Amino acid sequence: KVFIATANAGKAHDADIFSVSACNSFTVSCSGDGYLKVWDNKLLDNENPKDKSYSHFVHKSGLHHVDVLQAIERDAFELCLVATTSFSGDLLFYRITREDETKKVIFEKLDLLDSDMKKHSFWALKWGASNDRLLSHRLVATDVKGTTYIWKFHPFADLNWSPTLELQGTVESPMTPSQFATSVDISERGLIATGFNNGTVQISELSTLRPLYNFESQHSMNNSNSIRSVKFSPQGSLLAIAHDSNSFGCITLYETEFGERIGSLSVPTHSSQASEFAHSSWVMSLSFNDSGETLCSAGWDGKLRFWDVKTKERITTLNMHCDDIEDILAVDEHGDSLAEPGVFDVKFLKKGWRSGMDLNESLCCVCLDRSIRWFREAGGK
Amino acid sequence: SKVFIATANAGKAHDADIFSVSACNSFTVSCSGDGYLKVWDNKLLDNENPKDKSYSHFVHKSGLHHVDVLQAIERDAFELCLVATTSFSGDLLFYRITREDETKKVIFEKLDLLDSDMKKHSFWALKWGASNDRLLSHRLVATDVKGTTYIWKFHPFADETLNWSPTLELQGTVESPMTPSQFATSVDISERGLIATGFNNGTVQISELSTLRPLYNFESQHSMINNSNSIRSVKFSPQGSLLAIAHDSNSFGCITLYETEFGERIGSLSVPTHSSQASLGEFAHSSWVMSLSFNDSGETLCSAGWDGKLRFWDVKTKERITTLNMHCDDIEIEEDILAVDEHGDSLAEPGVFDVKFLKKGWRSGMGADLNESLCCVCLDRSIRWFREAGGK
Amino acid sequence: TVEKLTTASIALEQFFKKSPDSQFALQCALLTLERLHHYENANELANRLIGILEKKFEKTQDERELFNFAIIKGQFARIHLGLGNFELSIENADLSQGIISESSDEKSMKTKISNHICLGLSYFFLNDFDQTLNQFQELLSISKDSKHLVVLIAKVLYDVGESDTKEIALQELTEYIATSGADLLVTLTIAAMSILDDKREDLSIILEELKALPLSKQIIDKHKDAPYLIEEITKRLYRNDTGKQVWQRSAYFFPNNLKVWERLDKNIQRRIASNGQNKVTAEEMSKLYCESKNLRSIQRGMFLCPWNVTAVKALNECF
Repeated sequence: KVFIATANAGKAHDADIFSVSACNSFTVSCSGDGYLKVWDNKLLDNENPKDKSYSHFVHKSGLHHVDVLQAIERDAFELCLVATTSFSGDLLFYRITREDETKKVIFEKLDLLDSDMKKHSFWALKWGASNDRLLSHRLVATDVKGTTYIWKFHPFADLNWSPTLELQGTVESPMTPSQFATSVDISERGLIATGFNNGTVQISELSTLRPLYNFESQHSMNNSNSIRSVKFSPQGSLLAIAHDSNSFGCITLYETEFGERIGSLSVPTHSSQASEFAHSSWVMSLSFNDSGETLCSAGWDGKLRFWDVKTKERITTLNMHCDDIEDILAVDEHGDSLAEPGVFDVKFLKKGWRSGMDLNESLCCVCLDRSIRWFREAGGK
Repeated sequence: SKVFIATANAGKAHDADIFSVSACNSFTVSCSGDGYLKVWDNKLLDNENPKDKSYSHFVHKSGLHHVDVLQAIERDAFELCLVATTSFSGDLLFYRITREDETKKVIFEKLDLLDSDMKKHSFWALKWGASNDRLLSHRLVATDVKGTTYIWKFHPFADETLNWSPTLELQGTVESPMTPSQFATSVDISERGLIATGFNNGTVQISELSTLRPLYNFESQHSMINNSNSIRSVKFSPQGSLLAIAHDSNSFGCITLYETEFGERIGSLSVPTHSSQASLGEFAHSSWVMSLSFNDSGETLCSAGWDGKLRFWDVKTKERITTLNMHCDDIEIEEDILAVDEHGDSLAEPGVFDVKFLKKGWRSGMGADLNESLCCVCLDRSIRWFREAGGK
Repeated sequence: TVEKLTTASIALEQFFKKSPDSQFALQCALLTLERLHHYENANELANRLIGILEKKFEKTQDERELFNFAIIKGQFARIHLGLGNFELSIENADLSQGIISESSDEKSMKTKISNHICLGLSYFFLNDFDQTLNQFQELLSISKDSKHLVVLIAKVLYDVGESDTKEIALQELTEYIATSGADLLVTLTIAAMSILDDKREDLSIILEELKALPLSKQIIDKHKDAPYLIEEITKRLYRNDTGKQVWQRSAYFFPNNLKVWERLDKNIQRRIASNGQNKVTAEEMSKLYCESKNLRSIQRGMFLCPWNVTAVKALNECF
């Protein structure tokens, strides 16, 4: 299973692109210039994604996170909502709908947070698609104080579009004193993972909002061991934690429902020959594919690494400086990862979303140099 | 009897932070940043809201950050009750308190005791010295931002038959030993006639109240970073020659015990606090110690920390007896619970601005063993009262 | 560490009351106090030990005693360097050097280096007798090649200002940065050094170096000096506001570091230091509280620390 580049867009933003997410309709990215940019997925085989890119301003301090929800909930209504947090710590919402006349995207700023709520300083978010869990859509978020927020989103009151956010509840940190909640994730099962800046990760189940159980990383600090990303695999009860070692990025695999650690995703490394890790630099993000058979890690070594879940072995590697196809970790004598760093975030796009030369799953990533790239699995193209 | 149990609450007692609290036989007086002095009746009857028996009175626009009250029975006939306060402006305000003929409501009479030359000073801390045979006349000590301690004698009567006309005679001053002079952050006066003056450089100076003579001065250690250490509160032991000093070691609070005969360090109160993630540190409080108080017996030392914890230590063993965690929702009245502040910050665990021990009998309680009591004011603009579960 | 050293200091302090005049104990007291910057106590104990040593040396005066005394005087010099009275530092240092100079004893060497670091600085501060400071610092350079000492020499020689001296400093710093070449302090001091000289050619290069500081080093930079200099240089050189961007990239990396939210968003900084996520001092806490810019919090701030100008002013100006 190897991946080929389909399209890319150079200098997509005037500042760093921190996060990217996508739905069937389009791939949306956010950045430090405070602009949400939505890029139409269904792109003509020979065309520039920029011509189809629609940009919108949200906040001056810049955005550092985004997740978008798309659902055909009931009747005929195609509901698409982008949610995004800024460096200011405000949580913004934008309904996305294209114009009838020009077919261009229109953003509608939706106010869904009361005064007391909005007064908080949010950091990370994620949507919770409609499923058999409970009927309605779930939104999880974090704040600078380590507290996780769980809302239930209602797009209709009492077919009348009147969106509201019902705060199901909150789940505070395991720690005292609190620590920064860097990452959060919600599973199709109904579990909630919250990862902080010290190595601690707490897993709490949504239906009860109790805290099921939590994991604390052994590496102690002048040596930061921070959680960068947490992700629940859609298949099985698996949980994948991306975290720092000092100057390296590590992926560890735990199992939900028994709380058993199951392993770590490493690749051979030689610098002093002392030696292992997942990337020569930190892992900035993770993302499972639809089948949950392959995990993609976005490393700050300027590389995307695709690992097979069952085998716990690396499937393949992609440079973001090289366009060409043995990825031994290049580590300097001092232990510093020699590699021009590029990557900030990556996402898997389901088969059928980014259409063109449709039978293969697609991929999207955002890097340092303000460039956003798309990729496709090899089914002949 | 070192287990304290809460008795009465008043939430949202003020519109701005309550900095100092004091009390006497008649009442507990609390001042705050809204510049309002608030007299709270100590004598309450079962299940009665303290706010119903609270009397409030304006003082200064800037606000008040220090208050102390003196209640004595001067002549065999006459009762004297006098509140002194310092405002953020630096002004030293005095208020005579008396109660209405039948209504028993509180009445304030602002007394003017200082001369124009004195009023120019920017006072910070103050303490009343009761007539405990130190000399015969009630005294008042105060501190200014320049690092000097002012000592007045308070004569409530005119040349000794008895008519009401108060006068404060300036006995004199005690200048700090250091140069440059440092900010005098707090003060206290002992039963045996000693003044302790605590500066913001970890230095404390012990002087004689009677003779205005400085006896000595000692310093607090770990002076790596200059701006770190400063003294938050100093308090003498009633019983012994002991003196408890509450100072900061940047981001942490420390209580050190000195004995005052020769003025040497005899110990330090600490408990396992938080340092370097998993590691364990030896400080009194994980945050700054804001104020100290000794029980009547002098066996227990209560320390109020910025970590929202009241910790009661045993002075003899120098170990900790017990700890009380303050919460925004301790308050008996729901509508008076202050969960979040103006800026939407959380006050779940509100730091304790101040704490005070109330002598047995001041706080009257129904069907409780007549015993000692406790009072404290906390960052959630809340004032709490506890009683020492014990017997008599 | 500081706490343990403190405890050592108190321990010895109490020990002395029981039996003072124990040379070793006094030496310990000097070392710990020096570590703690408690220089006055060190001065006093140093006087008492110097007396106690001189009295004993007066009788026998075996060379080893003179060596011990030399080391002790060398200590005294550092104490004075701490105190600031550089004249006595010079005197004592020269004396210690006089006794120990040509000794060539394994232990004496450290004490010699010690003397040189005292004299060079002492002169530098003293009368700006830079030629002495130069003839001495240049000597110290030839003595060893260790990072911090190099940074010291570079700092001094550059702070002189003489056209050759600055070149000497920068050259040496660069050569170390070529030797092992990875660490911040060298790069940061070099970046500032280049920063204020305002030489456009060098700035692009050193900024290029700063941007490419490895991830490992960025962690060791708790204070986040690099994103500051990078901003200053970028903003002054490229003449673009984009020089801010870095601070974001930091906040994404170290979302709980105060120094970054200092630049980006004050409320988060204040909120981080609230419940003790980050241990912040009283003054800074006061500053953060006042930075909320409303009465209640300025009162809180001023009360927490009534001896910082900005808070007092902050309270006056709202009336």
